[PDB]
Amino acid sequence: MITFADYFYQWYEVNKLPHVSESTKRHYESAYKHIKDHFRHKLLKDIKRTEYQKFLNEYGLTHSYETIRKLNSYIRNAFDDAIHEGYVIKNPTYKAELHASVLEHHHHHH
Repeated sequence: MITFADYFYQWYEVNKLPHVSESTKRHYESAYKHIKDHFRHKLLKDIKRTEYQKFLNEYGLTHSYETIRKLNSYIRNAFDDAIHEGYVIKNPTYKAELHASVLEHHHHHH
């Protein structure tokens, strides 16, 4: 059983790679770096939505909205592909909060 980190890279290289460019690679690979950071020996089918949320919060501190948004769609498709193939069963995308806290806009006025 493959981990979420290694699966993400594998899924990418096998599926999205021939359709994308190196400019796209660095997006996926940077995402993969944050993924492998948190989900090291974490199996693809064991991801809880609570920790997935925590992953996004941290990612939204280091990257812009467009970066975290596309990340979400990659992960969503990663589970969508895996579930299609009958490999994964838990999709933690329920709490896929795209909170780019770099630009978390509220009203800080007094």
